[PDB]
Amino acid sequence: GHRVLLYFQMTRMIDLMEEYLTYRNYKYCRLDGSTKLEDRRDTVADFQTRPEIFIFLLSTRAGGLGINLTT
DNA sequence: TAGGGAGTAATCCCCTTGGCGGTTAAAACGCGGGGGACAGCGCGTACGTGCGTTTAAGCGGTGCTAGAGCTTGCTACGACCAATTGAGCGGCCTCGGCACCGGGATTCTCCA
Ligand code: ALF
Repeated sequence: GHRVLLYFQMTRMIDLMEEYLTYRNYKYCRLDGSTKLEDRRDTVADFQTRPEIFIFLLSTRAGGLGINLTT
């Protein structure tokens, strides 16, 4: 039941990672420096709202600061 | 020895292209007929050809002097730059010019 944050230094890898995560059955969401600011609010609030999501795919720099991911 | 350039990838703002939907106005399609394209014809006059005349353009020659083209000397003036500011650009505001509409009046066409 360990909801989990994955940090990447490369954007192409977090693409490949969700190809793997969609080959498996893992429910995931994504935040990186290309996501637009309202999309960032929504994904952060989505992951922090509903326990259904398993993996937060998460960029090191854009996702590394300021936000709360305490769930 | 160190500073700043080379490499690279993430981050995030700007902006041009493309699609969806409607809807609506302009392009496409039809067809009658008219009148303008155009061929065919007559004349006449106006332009090309030819011949004799003249006129003056072009070539060979002489003489002159203006002025283009070059050298010299110097100082005036525009390039140059450091210090100063105010003219002119970028952003923001608003109101009045002008357009667009509607309906009543005058003009222009075309057929009788
Ligand atoms: F210091 Al933080 F999010 F960790 F502002």
